[PDB]
Amino acid sequence: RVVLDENGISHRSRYFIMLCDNETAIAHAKKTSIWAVKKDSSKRISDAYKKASVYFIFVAQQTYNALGYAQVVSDLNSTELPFWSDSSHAGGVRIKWIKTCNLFSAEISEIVSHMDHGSEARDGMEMMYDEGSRLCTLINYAIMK
Repeated sequence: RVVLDENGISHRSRYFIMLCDNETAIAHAKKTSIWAVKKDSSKRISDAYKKASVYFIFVAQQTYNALGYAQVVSDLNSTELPFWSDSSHAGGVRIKWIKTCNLFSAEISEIVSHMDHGSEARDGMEMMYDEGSRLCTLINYAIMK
């Protein structure tokens, strides 16, 4: 159906988690459709942009609240960083919001708790295709209730 690589990652659709820890960054992302990418995870995300459709799934760090998801629609850019970015960031990306929300789902939370091969998710991790598609479905289902 969807053909995966040896990592359980899709060739076409690739999903990274963004663990957000202040309301001011996420609110600004939601108005201006920009996000900043950590140097830590920047090489892998930038290479994913060049080969596949890339998606960021936004979750609150303290609570694991679903904040939404978006498609990344521009490559890494050091000049176009949002105001909240410190030196932990490589550059900005333009995004295209698909869903925005602010809510807690236990199913969503469970996936985020186990995302790092059974451990809690690390900011800017790539996840498996199955986790990505499941999280996007759960957000949609949660919003429509």
